[PDB]
Amino acid sequence: MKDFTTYLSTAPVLTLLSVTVVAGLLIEINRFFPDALIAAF
Amino acid sequence: MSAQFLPSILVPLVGLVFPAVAMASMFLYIEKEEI
Amino acid sequence: AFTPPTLQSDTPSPIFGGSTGGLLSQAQVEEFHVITWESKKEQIFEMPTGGAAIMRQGPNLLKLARKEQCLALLTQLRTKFKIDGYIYRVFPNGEVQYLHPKDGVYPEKVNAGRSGDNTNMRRIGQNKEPVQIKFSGKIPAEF
Amino acid sequence: KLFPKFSQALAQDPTTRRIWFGIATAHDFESHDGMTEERLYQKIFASHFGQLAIIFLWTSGNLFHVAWQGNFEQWVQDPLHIRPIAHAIWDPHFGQPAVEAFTRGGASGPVNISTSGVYQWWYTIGLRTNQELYTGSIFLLVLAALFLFAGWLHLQPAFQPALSWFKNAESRLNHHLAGLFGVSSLAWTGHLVHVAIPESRGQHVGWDNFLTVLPHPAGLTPFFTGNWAAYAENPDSASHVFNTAQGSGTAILTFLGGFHPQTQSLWLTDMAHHHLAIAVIFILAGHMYRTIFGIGHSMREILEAQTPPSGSLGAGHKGLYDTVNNSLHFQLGLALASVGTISSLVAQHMYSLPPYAFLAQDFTTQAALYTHHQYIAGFIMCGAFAHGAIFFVRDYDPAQNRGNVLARILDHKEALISHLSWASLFLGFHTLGLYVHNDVVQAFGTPEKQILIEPVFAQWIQAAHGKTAYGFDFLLSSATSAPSLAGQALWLPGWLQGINSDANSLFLTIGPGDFLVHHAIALGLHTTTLILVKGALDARGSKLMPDKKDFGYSFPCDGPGRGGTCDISAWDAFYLAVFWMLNTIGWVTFYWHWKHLGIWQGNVNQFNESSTYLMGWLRDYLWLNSSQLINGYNPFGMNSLSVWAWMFLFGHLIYATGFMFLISWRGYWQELIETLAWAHERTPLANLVRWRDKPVALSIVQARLVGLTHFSVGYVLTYAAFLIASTSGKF
Amino acid sequence: IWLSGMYFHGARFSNYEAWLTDPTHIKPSAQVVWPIVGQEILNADVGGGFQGLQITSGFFQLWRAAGITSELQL
Amino acid sequence: DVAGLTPCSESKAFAKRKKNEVKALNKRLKNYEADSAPALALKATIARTEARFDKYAKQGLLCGTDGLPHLIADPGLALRYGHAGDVFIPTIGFIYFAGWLGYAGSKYLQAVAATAKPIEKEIIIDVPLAWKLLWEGFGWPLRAFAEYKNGSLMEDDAKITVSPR
Amino acid sequence: SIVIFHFSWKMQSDVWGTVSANGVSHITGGNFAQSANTINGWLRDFLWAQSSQVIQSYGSALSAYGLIFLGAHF
Amino acid sequence: MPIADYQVFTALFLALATGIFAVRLGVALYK
Amino acid sequence: SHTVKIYDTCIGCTQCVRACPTDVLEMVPWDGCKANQIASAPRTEDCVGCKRCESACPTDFLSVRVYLGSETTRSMGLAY
Ligand code: CLA
Ligand code: CLA
Ligand code: CLA
Ligand code: CLA
Ligand code: CLA
Ligand code: CLA
Ligand SMILES: CC1=C(/C=C/C(C)=C/C=C/C(C)=C/C=C/C=C(C)/C=C/C=C(C)/C=C/C2=C(C)CCCC2(C)C)C(C)(C)CCC1
Ligand code: SF4
Ligand code: SF4
Ligand code: SF4
Repeated sequence: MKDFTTYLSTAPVLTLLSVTVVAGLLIEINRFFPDALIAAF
Repeated sequence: MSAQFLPSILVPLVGLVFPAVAMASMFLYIEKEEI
Repeated sequence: AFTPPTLQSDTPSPIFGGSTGGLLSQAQVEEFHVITWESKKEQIFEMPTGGAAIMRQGPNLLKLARKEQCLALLTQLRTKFKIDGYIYRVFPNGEVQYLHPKDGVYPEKVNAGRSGDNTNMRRIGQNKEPVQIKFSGKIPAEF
Repeated sequence: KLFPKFSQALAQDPTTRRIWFGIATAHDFESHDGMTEERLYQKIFASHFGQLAIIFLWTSGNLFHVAWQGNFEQWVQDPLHIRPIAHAIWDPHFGQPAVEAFTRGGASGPVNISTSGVYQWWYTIGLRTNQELYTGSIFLLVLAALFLFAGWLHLQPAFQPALSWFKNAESRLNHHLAGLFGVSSLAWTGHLVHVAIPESRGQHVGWDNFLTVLPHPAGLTPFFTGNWAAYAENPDSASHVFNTAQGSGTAILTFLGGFHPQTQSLWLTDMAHHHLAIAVIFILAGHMYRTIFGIGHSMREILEAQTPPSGSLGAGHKGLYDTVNNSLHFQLGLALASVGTISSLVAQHMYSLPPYAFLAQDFTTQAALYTHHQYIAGFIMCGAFAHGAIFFVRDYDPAQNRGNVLARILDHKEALISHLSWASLFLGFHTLGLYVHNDVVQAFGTPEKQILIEPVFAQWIQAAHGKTAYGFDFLLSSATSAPSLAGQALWLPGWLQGINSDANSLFLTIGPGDFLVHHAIALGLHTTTLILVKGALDARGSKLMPDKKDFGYSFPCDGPGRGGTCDISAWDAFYLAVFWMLNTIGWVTFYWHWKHLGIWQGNVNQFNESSTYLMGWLRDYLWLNSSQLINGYNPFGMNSLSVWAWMFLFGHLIYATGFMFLISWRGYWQELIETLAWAHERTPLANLVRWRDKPVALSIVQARLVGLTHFSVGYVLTYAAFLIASTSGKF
Repeated sequence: IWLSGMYFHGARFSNYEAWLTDPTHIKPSAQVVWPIVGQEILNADVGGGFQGLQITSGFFQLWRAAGITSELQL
Repeated sequence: DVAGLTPCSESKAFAKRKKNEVKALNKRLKNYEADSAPALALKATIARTEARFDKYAKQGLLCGTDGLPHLIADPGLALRYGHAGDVFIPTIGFIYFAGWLGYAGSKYLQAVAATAKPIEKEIIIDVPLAWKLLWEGFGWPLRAFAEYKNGSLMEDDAKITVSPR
Repeated sequence: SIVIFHFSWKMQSDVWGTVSANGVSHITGGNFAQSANTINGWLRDFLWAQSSQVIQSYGSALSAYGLIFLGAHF
Repeated sequence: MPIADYQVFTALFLALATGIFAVRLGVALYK
Repeated sequence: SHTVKIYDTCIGCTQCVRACPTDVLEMVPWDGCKANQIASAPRTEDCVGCKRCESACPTDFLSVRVYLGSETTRSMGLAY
């Protein structure tokens, strides 16, 4: 376990995981708030 | 134009005679060994 | 003192089947090299011009074109065979030099009695500036 | 083996390298054996004389060919319906159809149609017949002979000038500012007033009768009485017909501004007055420096007093006079920078403010002249930076230049390089990102999601010039403002009339596409400058090679040690920056050509909507306009555009060849050539022939030069073919 | 894993059963995209009352040559 | 209007573009039973397009000679014309988020530099520490201005290595 | 690349097409036999001509192929 | 009125003279 | 005919002389370092320019330094 979590902290896996999380977040934001051209508040 | 014959003589001179002669002279000079 | 050995021309050559990488016209106009060694057993070695030859018992002689081929062959011998050889330079008029084991001792070991040619006693940036040596037919690192 | 007479090191080379390097080092006099400063300066001076002889012979040849084989007399009568002829074609490989297809502008045989705009220039400056062109050609031929004789004369020890004569900078500046610039433009004004102006109003003024013609009806009395305004009495009417006397006028020094209505060019009296003002200003400027008459300036003292207190600049400009004066590469870099920027100025003004009659009317000439001068300027800028790098490697003395602005700018080079890197990274990231975003949202059929920033700063500046299209109503666009009230009686009528009309190129309307393209141009300039500046500053030594100045300006590498040091010299920085200069000038010329190709067809919309995404550039510009060009020759025959189609493919071939030298490197080629040498020394009937020079593969730096030369020549030829065949085909 | 993906996409997100009946006019497809940023346009009007990307891997012809004729077998 | 650009809610070309794009999607609809999955997808697409065109008209974006929204990149000439959401507000938003990520990374570097094996803590990230610093990075304007007014943000060039001129 | 260019042009010019009850009407019309003899023939009758379907693909289902075509150029 | 043949020939002869001056200057530079 | 120089930062580690493939560098007695040996380049006529000597020196900056110059048959490495 400790070594498995160390493996999950490696740059190859953590980078890929973070890119996946940020990509998913942008995809969700664009799915619910689409076609937003300006910061209309 | 005037002197219609003149290009027919000058063009071969500059594109054939002059290049061959210049290249021969240049190749003789760069290999002249003692200038 | 040390006395470089004499090139014995009548020496057996390695068993080799002929190659297309041997001498060329440069060995008849400029100069070529000869390497001589002594083999403790008849064994297969890799001639630097492609292919494999067999070195025979006792003295062996082999002539190449460039010095660097001879030294590559000698490095092969020193590493994989522990055999020590001598490299002579043959001119086509008959003159023979003696090259690599110049002082009998190999270049990596201090011989005490060697010439310290081309040894500046300054660092690398302690050389002169090119503007100061302008129009001199030399480079900053030989002043 | 004695060809490189100037280099003993290369003479003893047993290989073919001795030839190659023996050519490429023939003009680097400072590197020649046994070379003194005196001899260097004298050889340079004579070489300059040879260069001017070349220039005069080239212009004389242009004049002679137009006079002999050109249709100048015919072109004068119908300047808009006649295609100007360059020179005749005599080629014995032509088929009959090609001879048919190249007989164009009325000439008896095949001819080339001129795209240099020399017809318009000679027509504007007063030349009307072919006898005048022939007289100019003969005069210029004699002048070139005279300059050649002077160049030989000053190589002689009886006439060889001393080295201290060359370094005399104050006298040289006095004479170039006052004499080469001032009096030359004064005499040009004299020609304009005495010849070009009267020849523009139907009157013939020549060598025969110029002493019997008054340029002004009350000649020379207003000039010497101060009544100078009498020389601008009645200008050219708005219905004036060029070359004729239909509403001509008598004013010789007018200041109307704007354009001639018929020629769509600058008024000729405007240019005469221009050159008069320039002459006066430049003569005054030429009386600034001190020679032998006890008045004037010592430039050294000026430089020594430009040191700000508080020491923000350090020692100020202490030691810059000697630095510039002693180094010829510093002077060459300064001159190259100035000349290149002025070439860009010439290109950018001559299209918006065309100075020659019936220029801008002809469209291929406009594009050709603009692209020509833009490419010339780009190359000259690369050369200016290359010679700055050479100055740093060769002629820079830290001890003399200690604490001055040169040392201070070498001190913090990392700030400069890092900030150029940031600016270029920002511009590239963002311009590419906006282009890709527009391109993707267009690809998904929703062009309304495009990020279309408006160039409000450039639109605002356009509005400041009197362009009442964006409603800024700012400076000259406000008929009530102070600059507007000041110029409304001098220059502003014609200027505003020209600027507010969409019939010319004077201040084109700009939208989001112009914004994106200008930022692409900014990316190109910043990255090219990054490469050049970095290679100039990082030339005396890096962290990777702390003793680089010990090796010179050009060298291959520093072996494969320390990770590898390919392309480490400053020459390789110039090499890498030439590619970026080519790319940037290509962007500039693409932008200009598409903008004006939309302009000339009346279809501004094609550009204004299709230029915000890259597929618009690929499809609506490169692909669409290439239809006539690639159809020049085809299985159904050929037309006049066959030469341009062949040149198009020829440039493609040259560029593709240059990749061979750019990608493959010396090491495959050496073994290959060496196997070939074995093959030749070793084959019957050919052993009877042997090489005098040992054939060796091109050196590393030489191969980089060869690949770069092929790249540049192919780039230039391909774009020139496309431009000429895409503009002359449609217009 | 790659083959399983191919067969699963043929079974679920493909017009294979519709393409079997009229193999001459229905354009083979086996990949549909989501709505997320206007990329829905990529769903071609291939045929069979279906919308998706037009595959070119020749899997439909392969499956027909094998003799499938059902989406349960995929 | 800020520079010859009428509001898209007024521009006729903008509404014409809306019309044409919707008409294209209708032509695509007229091939499926209006209850099949392709028909539902097309109807959803048309609804999305109509919503976008109404949203753009509501927010008062500027359309040009063509029917395409334009943006203003000058504060002041966009703040006195009600167009600050075009470039200025997203400028603030970006600058903030970019600074957040940059400050989090910078502080992580400065935190793992003073450890046993700093070259090891870059290829094997310490996720709890990275996450803590990622949370602290949200106040980056405050902390960064504090470090600038303190002089601890930057390093004096007498300590940064340089090249031999 | 040259092999696949040869295959594409030869098949589109001398094999692929539609039968119109009186003869085969190939996609390009047989121009390989007369135009492939020259480099300009390849640049004009195969590479400029047949690229019309990729650069004009925006707003269609093939729009993705219009992007990659550009993107690969990058 | 096109230029006559003798004008062409005079021009070509003067060009030859100018070429002679050019070769003199070139050999001076090579020295 | 490349110019090979050895500077006093040398520590006499013998790496540069084992690296060279053409026997240009050599060990000589010295006293300005702990090993009491320095390198020397007597046979510089044989230098090809490979810079294997310069890629093996551990000193910072490098003690053995090669300056490629005039080219001959030996320097250009020609077997034909
Ligand atoms: C330097 C400018 C220049 C250029 C680029 C050309 C170019 C050309 N000329 Mg021309 N020529 C020139 C000057 C020039 N000329 C001048 C000043 C005259 C007045 C005497 C002539 C008189 C002339 C005639 C009578 C003819 C040409 C012809 C031609 C064409 C064929 C070349 C040829 O074989 O003729 C040969 C050219 C000459 C014998 C004299 C030209 C000498 C120039 C000044 C050379 C200058 C050298 C140059 C500046 C440096 C380049 C380096 C080089 C030496 C390696 C060609 C397009 C022929 C033609 O019409 O083809 C259809 C033709 O019959 N020219
Ligand atoms: C350097 C160029 C130049 C030259 C060579 C000439 C030559 C001539 N001009 Mg002219 N002119 C020029 C420029 C020039 N002009 C300019 C720039 C303008 C105004 C835009 C005029 C306007 C003009 C008018 C209106 C008239 C002439 C006339 C004449 C002719 C009568 C001589 C004369 O003017 O009386 C003699 C001159 C003087 C008594 C005093 C002049 C001395 C000046 C002020 C100082 C000289 C210094 C000067 C910088 C030297 C430059 C060197 C350079 C010439 C090589 C003559 C052949 C007259 C004519 O008869 O037409 C044929 C005539 O009426 N000119
Ligand atoms: C007033 C302009 C000017 C002057 C006087 C000089 C003068 C000099 N330069 Mg320089 N330079 C200039 C502009 C100038 N340059 C510009 C604009 C550039 C940018 C391209 C350069 C870039 C440059 C570099 C990188 C170097 C020099 C160097 C030198 C010095 C030696 C030149 C040499 O080696 O000759 C040799 C001349 C050649 C080898 C000509 C090469 C062939 C050309 C480039 C291409 C030929 C292809 C041809 C056009 C194709 C035909 C077309 C047709 C087929 C379609 C010399 C003092 C060298 C130096 O100082 O050494 C440290 C050096 O390395 N220059
Ligand atoms: C299309 C070809 C191309 C491209 C895109 C570039 C791009 C760039 N060059 Mg370059 N160059 C080129 C050709 C090219 N060059 C050629 C042929 C030469 C001659 C050898 C040079 C020589 C050259 C030099 C000498 C220099 C540059 C520099 C630069 C950088 C300038 C900064 C910038 O603009 O930021 C913009 C950044 C981009 C445009 C890159 C795009 C960002 C990517 C696409 C986003 C990533 C998306 C995704 C995650 C990608 C990964 C996916 C994948 C792994 C699955 C930039 C990245 C300069 C530099 O180093 O900058 C400091 C530098 O000095 N170039
Ligand atoms: C269009 C660009 C181009 C061109 C023309 C070439 C050409 C060539 N390459 Mg090359 N190559 C290129 C790009 C190019 N390459 C690139 C980008 C790379 C990087 C990967 C390489 C990498 C590469 C390697 C590794 C090798 C080659 C080799 C060769 C040669 C093979 C012999 C041959 O093809 O027969 C004949 C040559 C031609 C058909 C060239 C065209 C010449 C025309 C058709 C005829 C010549 C007559 C001429 C027109 C008349 C003279 C005019 C007069 C004024 C002089 C040949 C000269 C190989 C080689 O050296 O030989 C085996 C070699 O191994 N290339
Ligand atoms: C947190 C790390 C970090 C930080 C604070 C900086 C900061 C800076 N960089 Mg830099 N950079 C980084 C990482 C970082 N960089 C990495 C990984 C690379 C390799 C691609 C680069 C490559 C790079 C170049 C080439 C340049 C800079 C430049 C600059 C300066 C200009 C600002 C800028 O826009 O840069 C631009 C930022 C990038 C080009 C890429 C950013 C990389 C990602 C987005 C950030 C990494 C975050 C990290 C992986 C996450 C850790 C979080 C933690 C919880 C674990 C600036 C001080 C420029 C300069 O010279 O200064 C004027 C410059 O030209 N950087
Ligand atoms: C590397 C090097 C070098 C070279 C350099 C260079 C090449 C530089 C440059 C550069 C450049 C090429 C620049 C440019 C410039 C310009 C400018 C900067 C300007 C300006 C202007 C202005 C400011 C304007 C104003 C105005 C306006 C606004 C408009 C109207 C008019 C007026 C005038 C008012 C040298 C050797 C020297 C040194 C060392 C090294
Ligand atoms: S690959 Fe060539 S340029 Fe690079 S280090 Fe080796 S020899 Fe030098
Ligand atoms: S490798 Fe460097 S430090 Fe070692 S002996 Fe050679 S020159 Fe001296
Ligand atoms: S460059 Fe190569 S041949 Fe020359 S001294 Fe160094 S290791 Fe020996």
